[PDB]
Amino acid sequence: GASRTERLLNLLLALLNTKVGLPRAVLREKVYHDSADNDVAFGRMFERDKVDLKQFGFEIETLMDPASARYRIGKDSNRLPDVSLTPAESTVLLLAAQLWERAALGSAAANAVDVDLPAGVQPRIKPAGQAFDDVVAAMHGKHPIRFGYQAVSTGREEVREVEPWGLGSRFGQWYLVGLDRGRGAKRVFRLSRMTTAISVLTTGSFHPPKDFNARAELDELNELPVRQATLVIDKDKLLALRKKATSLQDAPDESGRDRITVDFRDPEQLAEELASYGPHVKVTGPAELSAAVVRRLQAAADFDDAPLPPLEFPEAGRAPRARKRTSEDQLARMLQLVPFLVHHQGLHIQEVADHFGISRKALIDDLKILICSGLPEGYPDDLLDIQWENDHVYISEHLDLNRPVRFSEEEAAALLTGLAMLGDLPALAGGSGSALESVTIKLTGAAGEAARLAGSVSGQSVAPEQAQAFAAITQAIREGRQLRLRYFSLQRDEVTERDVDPLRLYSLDSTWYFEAYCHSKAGVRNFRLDRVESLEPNGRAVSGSATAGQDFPARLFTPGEDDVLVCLELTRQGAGLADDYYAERTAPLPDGGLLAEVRFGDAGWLPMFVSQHGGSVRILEPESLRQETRAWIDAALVQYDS
Ligand SMILES: [K+]
Repeated sequence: GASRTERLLNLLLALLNTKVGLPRAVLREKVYHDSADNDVAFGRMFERDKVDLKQFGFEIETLMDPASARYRIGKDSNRLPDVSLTPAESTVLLLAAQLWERAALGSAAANAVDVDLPAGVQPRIKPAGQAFDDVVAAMHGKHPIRFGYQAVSTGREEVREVEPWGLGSRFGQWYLVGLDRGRGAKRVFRLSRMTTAISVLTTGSFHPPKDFNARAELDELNELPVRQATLVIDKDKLLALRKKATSLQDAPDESGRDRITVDFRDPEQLAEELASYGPHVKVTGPAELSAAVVRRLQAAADFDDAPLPPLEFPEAGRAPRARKRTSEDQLARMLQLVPFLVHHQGLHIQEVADHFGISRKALIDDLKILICSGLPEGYPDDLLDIQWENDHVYISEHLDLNRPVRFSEEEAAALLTGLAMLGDLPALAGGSGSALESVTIKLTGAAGEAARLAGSVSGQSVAPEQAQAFAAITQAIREGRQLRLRYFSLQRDEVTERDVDPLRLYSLDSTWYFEAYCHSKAGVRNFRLDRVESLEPNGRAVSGSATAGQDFPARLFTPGEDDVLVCLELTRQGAGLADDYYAERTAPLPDGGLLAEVRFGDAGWLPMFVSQHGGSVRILEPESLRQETRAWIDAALVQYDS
């Protein structure tokens, strides 16, 4: 079972590595050491693995001139960058990319000693959670809606009166389709082109037409023209952006800056990304792109100019709680949504929520995390077609046209890390054949030998300075012992001291971590091995408080030791950000906005966050961080006032 998955992975890497080809005798020793039976039983299990690898899209070439044969995959290369993914595989891969991104952020903040996202992380461009909630709520309650819409001819801003039939994703971008009562015909609206939040007309009713096909309506959509942007950027900055550059040269007058061109289709999408970069970029052209960036920066300046609301939070007993930090149960359930989403009849929300024993709204939030969170960097934009009608979500299968995707070594390795965490989730009663398994094998071929470290949550070697702590944690877990932990602060000038119940030791991105129930925080935390100052048994048995309580976050989602606590004001349009960042507390504000207290992983990410969201966010406290963000925005704005 597990030995077959691992055996396939090892076989695939051995054949990929050899440029000359390996004979059967060498493969037996390298991969099939486990098989205690001789050539007879191994020979057929080898033949079965060859057949099985071919079904994952790997053709084993035989070079010979019996037992005289040599085998290899990929001919002279040791990677296969091109894979064909089914919709199920692509959706799993989407969750994996989200896990990688959280791992990458933790490592960048933790290993910092002037903000800059790490390699393989780009700003997250996603449809607004609130607008999504409002369309979904409108359809559920059979209410028509109204919203500001910037016209197809980029003409006047215009309020549209719509009966919503469906939401849909094509080319990574989300659309609303519905009956436009002003035109008396159906119309498609790009969410990015809405000027307002959606007002749900809860006094009204409508029925959608029985003969309405959301997939056929959205399939008729034609991709936007690929336009060219001209950008001046600071040297040695904005790595994800430079990955997209079609040309590069020194900037005409500004020292230490480059002039690049990048291709984009939707200018609202590019402007949100570029606003997140603040003063590190200036749009020189085109003007529609430039005006969108300034608007976001300016709307962010103006919100910080607005007077401060009172910092009054309710007792949080009479309020609806924000999204909780994602747990292993939720991750496992989201994997189990995939077969519904790709089945020919799709995912019927009420019926599937009942089946999992959760509310309708809880199930919708699972889906928003999974498929409405945008595409991380290194995840391709032309992989998933999504339709979301009233109570009905389905990822359309384009028959016998698996979309080929190319991954670099780095992108495949990053994704394998997210897949290996998904692969380490608790085993259920019911393995083989799943989409998780198949996309893991395919991405392994795209990473080559780098898959061996990246595709594992346990094999990484241990630096000598960490070996002592690695052995003490290992033994404490095995013997059920509590540990007294002295943990370095980020700067390593101080230590916190605390009793912990060690639970799991695991590696990610060449880093060792241990999950432990911390008796000082009274919750599960995930610590970096290379930040342990010392660990000693304290003579007590593990308390077992981890299994007590309610659920706890999965390992990439626990609050970090280095988090900085920030109080935000959100507009109604941006109210969904309080869920994205698992707000500790919220307070509703008169016009549908809210106060939100959130933990950010690093104070350096905050100005990018605020400028990215272009007026839907402001920092209230602490004052130091608020002004430091206003300076980022002001420095960004002063590039254009000339
Ligand atoms: K090869």
